[PDB]
Amino acid sequence: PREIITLQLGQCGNQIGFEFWKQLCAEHGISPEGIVEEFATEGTDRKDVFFYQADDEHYIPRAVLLDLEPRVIHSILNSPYANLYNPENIYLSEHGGGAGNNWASGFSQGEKIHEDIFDIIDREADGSDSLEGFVLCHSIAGGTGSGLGSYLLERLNDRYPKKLVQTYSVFPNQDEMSHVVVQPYNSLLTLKRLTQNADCVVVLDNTALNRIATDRLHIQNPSFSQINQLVSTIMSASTTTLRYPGYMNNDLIGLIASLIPTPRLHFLMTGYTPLTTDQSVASVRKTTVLDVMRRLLQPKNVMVSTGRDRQTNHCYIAILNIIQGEVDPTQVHKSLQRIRERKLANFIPWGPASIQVALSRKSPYLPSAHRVSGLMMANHTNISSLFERTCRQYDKLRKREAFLEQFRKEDIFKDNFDELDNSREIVQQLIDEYHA
Amino acid sequence: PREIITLQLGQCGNQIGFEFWKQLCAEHGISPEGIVEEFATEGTDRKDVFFYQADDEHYIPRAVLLDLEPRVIHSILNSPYANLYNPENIYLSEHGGGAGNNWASGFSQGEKIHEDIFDIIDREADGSDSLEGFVLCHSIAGGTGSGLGSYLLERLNDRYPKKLVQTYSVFPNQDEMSHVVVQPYNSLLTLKRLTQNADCVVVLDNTALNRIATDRLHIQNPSFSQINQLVSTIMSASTTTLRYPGYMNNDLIGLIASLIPTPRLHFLMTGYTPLTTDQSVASVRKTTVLDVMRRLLQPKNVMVSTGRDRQTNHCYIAILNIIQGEVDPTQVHKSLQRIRERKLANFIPWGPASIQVALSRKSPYLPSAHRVSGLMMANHTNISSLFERTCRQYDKLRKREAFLEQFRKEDIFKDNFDELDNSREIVQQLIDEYHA
Amino acid sequence: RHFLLMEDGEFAQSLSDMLFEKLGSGQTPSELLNPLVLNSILNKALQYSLHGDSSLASNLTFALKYLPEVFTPTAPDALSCLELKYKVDWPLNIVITDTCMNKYSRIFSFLLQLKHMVWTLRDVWFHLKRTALVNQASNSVQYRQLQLYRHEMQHFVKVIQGYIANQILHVTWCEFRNKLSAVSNLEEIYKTHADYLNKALFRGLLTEKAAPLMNIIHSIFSLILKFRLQLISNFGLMQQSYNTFKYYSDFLFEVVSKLVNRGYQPHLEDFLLRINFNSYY
Amino acid sequence: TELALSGLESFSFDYIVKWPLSLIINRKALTRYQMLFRHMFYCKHVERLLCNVWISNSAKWFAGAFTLRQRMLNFVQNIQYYMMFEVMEPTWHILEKNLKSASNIDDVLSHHTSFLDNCLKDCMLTNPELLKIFSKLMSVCVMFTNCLQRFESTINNFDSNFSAHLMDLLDKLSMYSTSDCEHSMINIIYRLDFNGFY
Repeated sequence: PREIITLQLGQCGNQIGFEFWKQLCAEHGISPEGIVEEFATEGTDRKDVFFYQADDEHYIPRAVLLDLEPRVIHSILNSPYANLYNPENIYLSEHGGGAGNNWASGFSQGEKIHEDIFDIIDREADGSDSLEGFVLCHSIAGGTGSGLGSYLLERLNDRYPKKLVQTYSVFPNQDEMSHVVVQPYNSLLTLKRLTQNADCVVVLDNTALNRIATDRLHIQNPSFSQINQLVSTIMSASTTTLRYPGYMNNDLIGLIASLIPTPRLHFLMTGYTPLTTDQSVASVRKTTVLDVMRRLLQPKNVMVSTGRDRQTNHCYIAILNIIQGEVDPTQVHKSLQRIRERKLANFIPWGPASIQVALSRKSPYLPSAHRVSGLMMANHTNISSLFERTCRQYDKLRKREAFLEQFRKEDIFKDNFDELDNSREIVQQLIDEYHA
Repeated sequence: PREIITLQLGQCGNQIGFEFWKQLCAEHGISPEGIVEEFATEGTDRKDVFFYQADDEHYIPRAVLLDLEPRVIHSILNSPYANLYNPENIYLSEHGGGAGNNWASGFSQGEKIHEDIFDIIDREADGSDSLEGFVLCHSIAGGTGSGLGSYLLERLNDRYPKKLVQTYSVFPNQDEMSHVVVQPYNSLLTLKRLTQNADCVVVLDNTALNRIATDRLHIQNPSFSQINQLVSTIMSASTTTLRYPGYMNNDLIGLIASLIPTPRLHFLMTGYTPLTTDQSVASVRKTTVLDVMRRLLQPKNVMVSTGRDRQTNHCYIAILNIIQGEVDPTQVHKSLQRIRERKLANFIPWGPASIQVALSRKSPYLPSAHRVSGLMMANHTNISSLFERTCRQYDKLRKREAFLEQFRKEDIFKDNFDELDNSREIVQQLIDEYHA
Repeated sequence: RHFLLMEDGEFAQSLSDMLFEKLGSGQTPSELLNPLVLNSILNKALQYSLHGDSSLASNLTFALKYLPEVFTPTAPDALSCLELKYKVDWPLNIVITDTCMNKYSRIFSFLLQLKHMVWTLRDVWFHLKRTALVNQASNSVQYRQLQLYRHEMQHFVKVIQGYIANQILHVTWCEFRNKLSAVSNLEEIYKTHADYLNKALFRGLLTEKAAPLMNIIHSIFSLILKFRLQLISNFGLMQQSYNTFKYYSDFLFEVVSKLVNRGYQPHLEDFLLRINFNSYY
Repeated sequence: TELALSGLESFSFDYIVKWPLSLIINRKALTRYQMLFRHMFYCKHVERLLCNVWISNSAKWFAGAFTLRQRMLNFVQNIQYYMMFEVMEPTWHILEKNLKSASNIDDVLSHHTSFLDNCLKDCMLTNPELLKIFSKLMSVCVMFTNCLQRFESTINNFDSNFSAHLMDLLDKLSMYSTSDCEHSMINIIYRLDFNGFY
């Protein structure tokens, strides 16, 4: 009874979760309409947390896929994952709604589809014996995932008050603003809701995805459909200490609690090294334990856009370093001995810090039971560089006199412009103030 | 923890390091990305020190290659060593700027590529344990390699005031003036940086290269195009106390420290004996080590233009005799016993001089692991004969009229020509003053 | 051969970095926790140059001795008070005796002090890196005759050790392995290995543990502290420091001449090279 | 040995075994093994109860509460989780090689109980004074877990019990350093000290 309903919502957010669900069948090694293997209980030692708790003798996904675009739910059946999803909770065969592109359009459409959105996730969290929480797999990009998603962070936060809240935030591309210009308004609107009706975030910059897609994959030009590959991997990578053995704080409310020093200091930088084609053929011949988990303490894999002078003028407070598959686990403390001799990572000395290392035995699948994958879940205090990026683009646009009565056409009829500047400046001083 | 960044710069400077890296794979007898012999770990007991160890099945040079003509580094692309170098980490594949041939082009191009030029040698070090220094593998020939490389002789000894500077300067052919006609200018400007913005130097004369190529390697056709073949051999010879262990002077700053009496004297004459071909028809019966140091205390290998009555009107002050590999190491001290009886050694006519012998192993590689090898890294006071050659070809150019205005087309627009002349006669004279 | 004679000189190189955490003593922590955190980083110092892994570097262990180097307050050192201790264990101790361990601590300790001279002389070479932490290349405010007396210093040390390195390595490695092995019948090795060890220290320097050659290496150390402390930071005090060095070398010359007998220790032959140097000017 | 003792928590099992596996694993050996269970049974209840006070929670008491729970959970996690994690994975490995190797059923029992007294000593030194320091660490999360279910001056009672166990681990640090200086358990508890260092 550690059941999570993931709320894949938004146009880009459904796609990062689509290929997330196609990965879990591949590592439990089952045909997606049954358990057809015995590796289902021996290899993966959990049978529920992203599955419905049995009463039929089957394991159905605990998934909701809500969008206002039917293009995402019609792309279910262009693949054989339309006999894994069932049409009454996980989708609704044809569902319309607004274009919508404006945040304040979808935010009031949350308030009249209030009956179905709070009775669609409770007609599937009515087999659970105590809910772990809701992970809002929703995009910050577009006005569909962002409009409805800033609403649900308020209402699952007043009827489920001890529930774990956690988002997979994915931003809109910031280096194209020749096709969009509403981009600093709709982004910062969600971020205000993230620093007081939410507890944890995961911040994923899109230009810092595409940094890696040209530095590890080597495509001619990154575009939506080549961006679902880096995001979907880090999702199935975060539940490799919740589905596979650990021992202590291997529940989801153990790891995620220890990466939050305090509300408004929870912005987690993510790194994921294995996408390259000549580092994928170095694990067949085994690479050393003394270099595959010190490379998760080397900053060159970050999915947050920052400077390289702020990774040395700022220090880690909570860092998680997940090695997968091969590990050789009797030199994992030898690897931890050597952090002090190279000094690649710097650590707080004003107060306690934690370098959490974990290893887990995964189920059979050649990309992960023979291949070393390293997932980083940092908490580094140069996240204020993103908050400068969104405030410096917000104030520049309101002086060109745009979105001051052209964003107020739906549900906004009050002043709230300096309310968004002041809360961002609160966050940027209270992080920096928490560590000397 | 003695990681050195080679800064290969210029038209020739890229070629002498192109054949330096190529010399290491062939002397360790392995693939430049594989292992196909066990001599790699057994011969070389510190496989990474100018490389880094495998994690992708490929060797990683610690090299940068910038120049003002993009042609020389595309002549590194053409050659099949693109699985020993990286054309996005180890070189900028097409880097332009000047025509060029002016010294003043590249000296002003390091100061508008000032931000990028120290984030490519300090991004080239990023897993390093600790830095030894920098070797500026740059060219004096042309104004391109000389132009930007002379700016880095200053900024690397005060942004890193505790790291090593030492240059492989290679002059353009002094039997031409039709290759580069700005040659007396670009030489002397760098020679001002060689006496007070340096530490130790290696000056290599080009006409003494072709003196040896037809007398020890006996090719009929003396040309300017044997410039890189004799140089790449002495480059790989100089660092057999860092890529294979030493005992005393077990660092490179060990050898180089004891060959510097005062600033302005540290210009080391390099000699390397194994070029003889009549020592190789007598390698079955093992050639002797008793007459191979009568080539380091008598001319037979100088790549420095020096006179024949300047090996007696000047003496050795410091002389280092590096024996390498198989050598029969139990009679090399017997060989140094019979030097004093003949008097082949030359000592200053006042106080201490010192004939240092040291030894070091090497990997399987028959011309210096089956034959006696003699490297001289001398320090002779006879180095003013060249400084008179460069001064006498410099003032000769001013009675021809050239580069009193054709040098001031970019950057230089103030007079400082008799300022480079005055400091040079101060150099040539204090050396003669320093001895009786 | 690799960890006492330092033919894996990468270890003695890593020692130079540990010795860059010293610069004399005391000023370093004193705890019973001081060997506990220091025996680890020395075993790791072979990996610190990125060579091998611990399983041939667990034959070597270190026992840190405590001695007063504040000269009544205890503060321990890694010059002559850091000692390699070779293991006694069931596979090799046919060669291992407790007498032969006494001389393993002596060779490892004899190398380490002369190496701290050589290292700290190169701390001076980083000081004077030019543009412009050098200040001055000659007179006035002196560098000309300063550096003249500096270079005849680094002559003498680099060429003394050079002669000492060649009697240390060559005959000992031919004497040992080949002979012992070839003579086959192997029994009671520790009476032969100790005779080997007794010839090996004869080759080192020996000095009969009493003789003024031992007084000149003590005394030239006492000026070497004055050389690093003045150059790190007085010009009359510079030139006095090497006038005492010139006293100590001219004292050495008269000692070589009363050691000259007809053949008497392999250092003697190599010393008469330098004697004939002295004759040449 | 006295650490692990009957309180409100004294949880074990009694493993059902029969001949000829009953002399592979002595019940007297199971009493020797269930106290090493018990040492890890307390520190996961410590560690889980600092999660359960974190999820049950600016204003006056609220802002101070995030700093005492953040500092208290890293105290529990750097001594307990890390020392156990460098324990459990090598101990599985040194037991599979004593498992296979045995020509008798009293050989694998002797090779298990000469394993078992090493595991007690390096994880817990014999003296009642490590008890005293575990409970004070535990009493500050005990003042916490009721105060998140009760609804200032509550913080300074928490801070006085925070300073009580801080003085005592420093006294515990001196008890680490007056041990053998020869046996690898001092090398184990040093690595405890470096985890609390960063």
